[PDB]
Formats: sequence, structure tokens, C-alpha cells
Amino acid sequence: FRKMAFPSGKVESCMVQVTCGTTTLNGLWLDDVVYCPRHVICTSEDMLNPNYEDLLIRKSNHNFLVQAGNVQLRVIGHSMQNCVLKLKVDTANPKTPKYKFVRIQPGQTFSVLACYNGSPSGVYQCAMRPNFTIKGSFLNGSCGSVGFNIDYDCVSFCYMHHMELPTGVHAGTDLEGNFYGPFVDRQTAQAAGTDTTITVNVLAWLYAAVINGDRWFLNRFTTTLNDFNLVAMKYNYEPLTQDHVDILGPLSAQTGIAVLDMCASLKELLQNGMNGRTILGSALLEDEFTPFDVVRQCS
Amino acid sequence: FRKMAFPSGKVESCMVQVTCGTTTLNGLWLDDVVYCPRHVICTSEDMLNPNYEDLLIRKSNHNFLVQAGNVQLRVIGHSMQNCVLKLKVDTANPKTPKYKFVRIQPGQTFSVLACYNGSPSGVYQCAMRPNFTIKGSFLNGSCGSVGFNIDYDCVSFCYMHHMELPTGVHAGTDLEGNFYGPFVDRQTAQAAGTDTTITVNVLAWLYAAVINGDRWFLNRFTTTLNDFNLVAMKYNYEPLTQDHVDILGPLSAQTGIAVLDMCASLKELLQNGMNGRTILGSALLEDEFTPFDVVRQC
Ligand SMILES: COc1cccc2[nH]c(C(=O)N[C@@H](CC(C)C)C(=O)N[C@@H](C[C@@H]3CCNC3=O)C(=O)c3nc4ccccc4s3)cc12
Ligand SMILES: COc1cccc2[nH]c(C(=O)N[C@@H](CC(C)C)C(=O)N[C@@H](C[C@@H]3CCNC3=O)C(=O)c3nc4ccccc4s3)cc12
Repeated sequence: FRKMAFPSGKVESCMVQVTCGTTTLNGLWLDDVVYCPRHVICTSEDMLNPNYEDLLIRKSNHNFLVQAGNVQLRVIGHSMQNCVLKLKVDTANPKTPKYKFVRIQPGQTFSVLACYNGSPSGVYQCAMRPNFTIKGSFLNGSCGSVGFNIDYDCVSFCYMHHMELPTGVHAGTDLEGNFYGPFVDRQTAQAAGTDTTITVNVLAWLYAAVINGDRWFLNRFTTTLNDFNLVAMKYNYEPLTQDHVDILGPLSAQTGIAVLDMCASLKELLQNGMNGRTILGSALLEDEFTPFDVVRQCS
Repeated sequence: FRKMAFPSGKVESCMVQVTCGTTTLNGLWLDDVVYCPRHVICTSEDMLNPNYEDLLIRKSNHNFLVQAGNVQLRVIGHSMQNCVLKLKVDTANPKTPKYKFVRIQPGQTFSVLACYNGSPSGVYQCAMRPNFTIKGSFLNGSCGSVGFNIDYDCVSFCYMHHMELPTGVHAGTDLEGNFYGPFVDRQTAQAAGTDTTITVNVLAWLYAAVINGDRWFLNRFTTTLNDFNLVAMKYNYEPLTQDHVDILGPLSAQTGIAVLDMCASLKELLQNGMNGRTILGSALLEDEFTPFDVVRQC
């Protein structure tokens, strides 16, 4: 059981480079539109307080250099949607996948295709944290990299990359250009809200460990949902809802371990520690696998 | 630091399925050849101790069903090379990337594109253990999935998947069909050697820590390579080779910390423990990031 990203080929065929003046970042080319972070139009003396509508009206189509591989794409129009710029180009992308734009929920996972200069560099899994940051791996020039899920050849784009916080975690928008969390696309040091642990994911991961032949952390005890949530909240874990319990049903039925029995296992791990032992190779409780991630991989 | 796979598109375009009878494995289509594990020709009562040479003489080109999706590729020749079957087909793959077949060493990492019935399902990074197993994620139907690295658009294929050991780790071949480690392609419970920690990668991790300002473990000692290797083996760490010293060269230059000085730092950590301190936030030393991976992410 490992962190597993979706195959990235359908998305790689959509990554382009977008240059405005001195600024170069990545864009996403779908049909005849290139989506990219709007601050491609900012110079260094603009990043602190950019009045984006006022900056954009001053730009012409020919101010935008869009490159797909070695081929330049001519911008024939542009519009802004929140923090995303939509460049209309004179060529539709012939490898546009079936796709959707979705806004994901905290606790859900996606694959990130990290890109530099329009060229894909790496792919890895991320969870949307409860405080709406992600713990990614992004360097200078990574803006415009996207996150996505795939379901039967349909690519659901859910993230475009914009920012690395002082703490080293990452912030970005959906493909409508609305940030996840309270972040703003200006060159300022921004703090996130206090993060918490994704309880339903930790439980899914404990089930994954049992499916894979590890049972050492189980115990003979049970707990009520509310008593578990009282302890969970004390340890900065998100509350577990009945919807979460239902969602864990399939994993519960596969292993024969009731959800509240697994909650009693996690309660013991929170109160007693792991005592130097490991689960699925980790010395820490892992919260970035969803129940679906476990089912998709183990089955 | 994240375990980061290579973008998989160039390899996705090369995955096909190969069927003999009711047995379907994944295959790799490059130019006009498809490569796949040879036991696609096996029946269930042939798997304990297959006579592959005998089994292959009873096969003709027309017994092999090669499909890209639902599109059949006609087989015009077949041959066996070690544990892989090479099927010549009448169509050169137009999406064949620039490629090489390489045989990797323990400690080297690569991306695995897990595939089922020729259809790619997920991608993740793996490290070849010193006992020549990988800690993969493979189910029934995964054989023929490949592992690879990508350097300047050239795909270096290094792994093809064959087997899950009773311990749950995985074993396979290079693309010439030679197994990594002492394993054989038979339906049989096989044990790997006792595994060890990948010293060269731990050193890379320590260099990554220094690069990021976490350097409490640096000391004013040095060691010879031989003295280090004798200590390392007593803690179940791999001995360093000359090649390991050389691949740590760029990180040593970047930090100004000689390789043997970092070895003396690691030796101290082995003999004395971390004493509750951490390195890069972790109480455990990471051994699945190569010097290349560290440079990639730093
Ligand atoms: C005093 O200001 C700070 C104080 C403390 C921490 C801080 N973080 C950031 C911050 O992240 N800024 C954004 C840009 C803002 C405008 C959204 C930014 O540089 N995004 C990167 C990805 C970054 C870079 C490093 N790895 C990350 O993922 C991206 O590619 C883009 N680069 C530029 C460069 C110039 C113009 C546009 C873009 S868009 C500022 C900052
Ligand atoms: C008493 O025998 C055992 C005792 C204790 C542990 C054991 N492990 C294996 C073992 O691995 N066998 C090989 C096959 C051998 C011939 C290399 C095998 O099933 N490979 C799988 C990938 C496996 C499956 C589960 N996840 C893993 O990665 C693969 O895809 C292939 N499937 C077939 C199906 C039919 C024909 C060819 C192939 S090749 C046997 C075994």
C-alpha cells in the first residue's frame, strides 16, 4: 500500500508555457482556451498590491506569449475569472481529454502534475487539508501546475497552483480561480488557519493496514461515536460524522471490523502513542488516503 | 520532501495487453516489438516448474493476441530472452519514445506505472532494495507493468513486474528478462535475502538536511571508507561502493561537506542514536531518496 497518483498522460498533453513580460508560468490548454494564474501579468513592482482589472485592461493579446512545446499559440482574446486568466488561442488543443472543473472538499485527495516552463516534471498525490492548504513539492516557476482526479478517462481538474506559504505548505485555486482558504494572490507572507487531522482518512488507512495483513494496533474495546469525537477533538482531529461511518462501511465489511471498533483502536493509538512501532511503514498516523483511495488500490 | 514519480504519459502510450488462451498480461510496445513476461504462455498446471523452452515450441505467432485497447496487432514473430517474451508485430508504435533498457543497482529509484489489462491505473516511486525487492503495490493482473526513469525525454526502462513474495514485497526483471535478485519465474514461495538500509540514500538525506539548515549531526571527525563499511555492516547498513561516493559528489560540493566527513557523522548516529532529536522533522532516517532525488527537490 503506497501513495499512488493517477497516470498523468492526459494532463501532460495540456500543459503549456505562458509568458507576459518578465514573468513565465504554466498554463492548462483545453479546447481553444489556456487557463493560467492571472498574476502572469504582474511585474515585480506589481506583486504587492495588484489591481488586477486595471492591470489587465492595459494588456494586449500580443503581450501574451503562449508556447505548446515548440509551437507558439496566438492569443486572440482574453478574459479574467477570479484569480485565473483565460487566454483564447487560435488553435484548439487536439488532445483535449474529456474533462470537468470541480471544487474539492477538505479531506479529498488529488494528483498534482508539477510543471516548470510548461514541461511536466513530477506527479504525486496531495490531500486538501482542513485548513485548505496542501503539502506539496513546488519550486519557483511551478505556478499554474494543476491537480486532478481521473474517473473512466474523464479528467476532473480541481487545483491550480499559486503560492507557497512561509511554513512551506501550498495554496491555490480551483479552475474557476477561487482560492481554497483565506489566501490572496499578492506577494505577502500569509498564515493559514490551524490545521487539523483528517479523521476519516486515518481510519481508512488503518483498514488498509488490516487488509494488508497488519492487526497489531487493534484492541478488544469499542466506543460510542460521541465519546470518540470528544477524544478526537482533544487531539486536534476532525469530527467523525455518520456519513463518514457509512463511507467506511465497505472497508468495515471487507475486514469484519466495525467502524466504532476501529475508532476504539485509533483512540488507543492517540492516548498511548505508537511506542516506536510502525503501521504500513509509517511512524506517524497517516491522514492523506481517503476511503476511496484505499478501495481503489487494495481492490 | 515528497516521493515524486515521473510523468507517465510517454510510457502509457506504450502499454498493451498480451493474451495466450485466457491469460492476459501487460506488455510494452516499442517500435515493432512487444515485451512481456514469458509466463503468459503458461497454463495453471504448468506454473510450478514450467519448461518454458518446451512450452514455446508448441506456440505459433497466431496463438498470441496482442491488443492496444481493443485493436489487435498482428504478431509476425516470437522469441524468448531470459524471462521475457519478445513478440514482433507488424505495426511500429508511433508513440515510441526515445528509450533505453538499463539494469539498475540497489538504492536506485524509479517510477512504476501499475497496469491492469493494458490499462494504466496508477504511478508511484519505488526504490530497489539491497535484497533486490521493491515495496510495490501490485495486485493480480499487474505482471508486465514496467518501471522507468525519464531523463531529457529519454525513457530508461529498468523494471518489468513478475512476482509478489510471501512477505508482500515484489520481484521482477530488467527489460532483457534477467531477474533482479535470486528469484525465478515459477509458482513457488521464494524468500529474499535479509534486507539492509541503503546507506548511500541515507547520506543523501543527511545532505538534504544540511542544505535546509538542519545540521546538528555534523561532527569534526572523518573516516576511511573501509572503516565506515565495517561499522555499517554491524548496524545492517549497506557498504558503500566507489560509485556511491561518486554519486554523492554533487551534494558534497554543494554543501562543502566531504563524503567521508558525512560518513563519520552517520557513523556517530549509528553508534549513539538520535537521542530524541530529529532530522528534517523525522526521528527515522529516510533511505529511499537518491542523491538525484534530493537535487531534484532541493
Ligand atoms: C513577501 O511575500 C512572501 C512572503 C513569504 C512567503 C511568500 N510566498 C509567496 C508566494 O508564493 N508568491 C507567489 C506569487 C503571488 C503573487 C501569488 C509565488 O511566487 N508563486 C510561485 C510558486 C512559489 C514559488 C516558490 N514555490 C512556490 O510554490 C509561482 O510560480 C509564481 N511565481 C511568480 C513570481 C512573480 C510573479 C508572479 C508569480 S506566480 C510570497 C511570499
Ligand atoms: C505457491 O506459489 C506462491 C506462494 C507464495 C507466494 C507466491 N507468489 C507468487 C507469484 O508471484 N507468482 C507470479 C507468477 C509466477 C509464474 C512468476 C504471479 O502471480 N505474478 C502476478 C503478480 C502477483 C499477483 C499478486 N500480486 C503480485 O504482484 C502477475 O501479474 C502474473 N499473473 C499470472 C497469471 C497467470 C500466468 C502468469 C502470470 S504472471 C507465487 C507464490
